[PDB]
Amino acid sequence: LTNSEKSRFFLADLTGEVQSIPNTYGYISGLGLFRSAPQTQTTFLMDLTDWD
Amino acid sequence: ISLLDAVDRTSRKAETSAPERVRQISFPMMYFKEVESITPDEIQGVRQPGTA
Repeated sequence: LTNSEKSRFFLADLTGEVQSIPNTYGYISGLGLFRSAPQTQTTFLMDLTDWD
Repeated sequence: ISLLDAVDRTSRKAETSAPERVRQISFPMMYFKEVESITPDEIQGVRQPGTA
């Protein structure tokens, strides 16, 4: 199947491949808590009001 | 109401009951008043919070 470890005139089969994908976490972006508010300017203001 | 007291038969004595008691009362009640005014100087030039 494939050329041998230390000679080009001998064969040795390649039996597949193994991969190691890193660990990615979620469960915070999974919950629909943060609603997206797209805007146009580089900064935004907000008004605070209250009474008693 | 009260309990009867035993009396002898030959001496034909008895008991009596007190009459009713009726009275009268009256009630005064509280009065609440609240006043608010709208003046154009609180509307002219002022900006609605939350609006640009």
